[PDB]
Amino acid sequence: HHAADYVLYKDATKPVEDRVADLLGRMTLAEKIGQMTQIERLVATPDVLRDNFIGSLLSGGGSVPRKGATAKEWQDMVDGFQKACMSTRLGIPMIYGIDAVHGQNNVYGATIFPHNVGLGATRDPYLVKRIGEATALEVRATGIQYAFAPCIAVCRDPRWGRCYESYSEDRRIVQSMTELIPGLQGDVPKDFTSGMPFVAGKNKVAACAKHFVGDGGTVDGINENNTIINREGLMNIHMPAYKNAMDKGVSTVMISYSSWNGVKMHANQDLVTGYLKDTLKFKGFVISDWEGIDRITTPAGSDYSYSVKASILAGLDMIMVPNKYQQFISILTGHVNGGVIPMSRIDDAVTRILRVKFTMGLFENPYADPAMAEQLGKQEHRDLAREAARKSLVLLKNGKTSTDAPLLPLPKKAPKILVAGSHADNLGYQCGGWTIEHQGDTGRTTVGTTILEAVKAAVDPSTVVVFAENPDAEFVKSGGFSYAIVAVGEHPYTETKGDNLNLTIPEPGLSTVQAVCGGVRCATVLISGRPVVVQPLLAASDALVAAWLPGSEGQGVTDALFGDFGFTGRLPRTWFKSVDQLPMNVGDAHYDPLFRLGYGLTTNAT
Ligand SMILES: CO[C@@H]1O[C@H](CS[C@@H]2O[C@H](CO)[C@@H](O)[C@H](O)[C@H]2O)[C@@H](O)[C@H](O)[C@H]1O
Repeated sequence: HHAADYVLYKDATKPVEDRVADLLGRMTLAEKIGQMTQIERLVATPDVLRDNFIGSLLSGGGSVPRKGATAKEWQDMVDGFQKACMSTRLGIPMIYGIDAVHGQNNVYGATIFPHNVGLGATRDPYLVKRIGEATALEVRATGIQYAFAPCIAVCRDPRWGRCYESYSEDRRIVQSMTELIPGLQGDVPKDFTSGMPFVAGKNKVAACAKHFVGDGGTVDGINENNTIINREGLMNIHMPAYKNAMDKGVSTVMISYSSWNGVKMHANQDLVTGYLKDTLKFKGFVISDWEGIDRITTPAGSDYSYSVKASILAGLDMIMVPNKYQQFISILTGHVNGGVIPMSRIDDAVTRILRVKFTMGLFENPYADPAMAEQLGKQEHRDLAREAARKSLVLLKNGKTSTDAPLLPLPKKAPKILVAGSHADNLGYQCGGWTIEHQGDTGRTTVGTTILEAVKAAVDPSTVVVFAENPDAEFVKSGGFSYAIVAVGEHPYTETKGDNLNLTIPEPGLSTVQAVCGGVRCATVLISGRPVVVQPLLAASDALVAAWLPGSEGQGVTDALFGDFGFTGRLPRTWFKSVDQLPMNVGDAHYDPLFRLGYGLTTNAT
């Protein structure tokens, strides 16, 4: 268009499909396969990115330039990688992805929002939208353009170690919370075609609905195992939120490690190509999970040639290798060179990858915006997270008998109060998994406000606040306490080790609640990623609050304990009486819950 060295794909005024086709028709097989390859930052260097025409990088959980890195360190890392990609012959910018699943959670100082189960308790899709918006800003603060979220798993058994990543056992709640998508990506246009990818621009990020499909239905909630259920239950429980995601223009879809009636999702042509692509008309890109194609075989990794063939023929577009890029590229090249994988399949994968990159404006803004750095941890975002944490809490008990004075809301003025328990002053525990590290961690791992700090920030200046993590019964009886706040619950976990058959919280937890509550009236704040065995905690407590994993802003808990707002959260999951009942979901066979889905007591603001 009017310039002698004009190249259509580099013209920002041209339609996405014309730019995609113009670039595709120029590309070598190596350039195409390179687009289909995502690698860890851990194995990336400028030479590797350029020489192998790499399409994408990620940080997996915990993969950071260093502990404590600033927003600008992250931007410089990403820009460094981008500079190498932009130096290739075609200058195709890479997309950098990360798990920003409750805020930009690998990053020191990022606001940490409640995990999804808690957000399910809010029944507030617009709140979740706003969390998508703020999350996109904090992701862009670190120069990253792609978030592996939302997890739209419908967790059907809380024994799953990722159940906290599911908004609900009820697909309708999960469906409603796909509002995260236009938060992260921006609202789609008036006349948008369902299935088309969308990202508004450099202040938004590409999203990822994950993990397709039936990841929350696995047998015994075993991570990555088999989901046994007929087409009718897959389609009526596990699938419908994918269609909501298509309707809101989700840019990518990550495949599950799990199998459906014994067929690995990473090899399932019928569901990946026949259904997602050809029926839902998904036109963005399909990405593997981490070594997901390796896991097609048993043992994993034992026929990588097969893994590459099966996956790429099933319809996956981009492979999260994430380490052995040379072997992946080599193998896929050999398959294409020997006619095992046709060029039409490569061309489809590359079309989709490029369609997402061009749509989102990556060719126009490949580099980080330094003015966005200050969005990290922004106080407006913390206020939003604090609102979310507050709305997530479900009050399960407020008085031992129907005749007692309600314990909550507590008075902010009292001569002396006790805050106690393993979880009262532990930021990492109140954040849970996928915070700083993959598995979360213990202690002051980022910037936030623990429940103890929140108490001290809320009470009258005459109120003496005593902290003891695990006091004995005598300490409490002698203390002259008006009341106690005791917080206990689960330790941080994920998939690999959150898979638990007993669901009873670690000691000391119960023993501390018993010592505290046997001495003074007590409000027990239970921190968990899921329902856990709760009868003994309930029997000891005057009041008991399921706080889930509320994130960095512990003042959302005290906002409700001290009556600045009323409790409004409702269970988004069934609370079982015994683990022997499981699986047990609302609508079931012999449904006998301790608390049904939807239960929650309320209070009025004081
Ligand atoms: C050592 O195992 C660790 O696994 C985690 C989770 S596996 C997989 O990771 C994807 C990319 O981070 C997620 O989007 C997806 O939800 C998960 O199933 C991984 O992050 C670590 O890199 C890996 O070390």
